[PDB]
Amino acid sequence: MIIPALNLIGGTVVRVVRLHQGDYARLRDYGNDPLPRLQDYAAQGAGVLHLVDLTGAKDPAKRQIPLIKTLVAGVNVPVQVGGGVRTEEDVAALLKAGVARVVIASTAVKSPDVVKGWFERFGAQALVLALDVRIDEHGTKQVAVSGVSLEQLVETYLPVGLKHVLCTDISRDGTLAGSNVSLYEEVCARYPQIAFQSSGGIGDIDDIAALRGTGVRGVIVGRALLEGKFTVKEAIQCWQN
Ligand SMILES: NC(=O)c1ncn([C@@H]2O[C@H](COP(=O)(O)O)[C@@H](O)[C@H]2O)c1N/C=N\CC(=O)[C@H](O)[C@H](O)COP(=O)(O)O
Ligand code: NA
Repeated sequence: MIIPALNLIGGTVVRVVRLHQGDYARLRDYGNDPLPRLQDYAAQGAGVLHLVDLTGAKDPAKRQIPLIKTLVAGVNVPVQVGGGVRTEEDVAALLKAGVARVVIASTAVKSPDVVKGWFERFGAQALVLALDVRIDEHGTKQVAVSGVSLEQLVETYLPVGLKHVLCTDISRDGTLAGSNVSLYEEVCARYPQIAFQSSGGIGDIDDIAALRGTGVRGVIVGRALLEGKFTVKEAIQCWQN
């Protein structure tokens, strides 16, 4: 499936650029209109929607639960949400607000003992392991936010039933240069029991086509949709052919 993505800061749909320390900088504001954007995405056939709560990421005390509740209610397609999910209570709050899947990167690589417990409480279908991948000079898929590889972390969670992984090539985020096809070809084949979502870099319709047959189950598209490189409708018809 095609998975359209929005970044949210205090109710605003934003463009950000990832910085060194896991930090980032706000580039563009697209508007204060997340719900109509999501409804248009759904109307065009998007089967899943992706939201990153950057406000909650900075400060979990400020998680945008009331907004998320409204956004989930206002469409009839499942929404997955990430952003500074740190505790079992955070996961529960998001599911209670009507989120279909909770997306977790930082806490999952930092505190595997804790997050394993979440798998056992909520079940594997409720949780998406998000991997912020940096390929180093040696070819290692680094995912720390000492080092941790993609493979090491996937293996960490397979025993508690890991099924969904969002694999972001963070150097590709917002570049419009294409997603990392070879990376997805490799990891999808290595873990055929896992449903990988690709993320970062989609630039034009050819880039969607290029991920067909890689094994990727979901293609996250952010910037290209926001800046009208193509519509959700045509992304879907490319992806489904
Ligand atoms: N500074 C950041 O931007 C950022 N930091 C963490 N995440 C993710 O937040 C989640 C939870 O992280 P954590 O549990 O808080 O550590 C993890 O997945 C982290 O990887 C980010 N992603 C934000 N938007 C991503 C987005 O809108 C589309 O994916 C992107 O525009 C698609 O690429 P494209 O435009 O099409 O090139
Ligand atoms: Na689709």
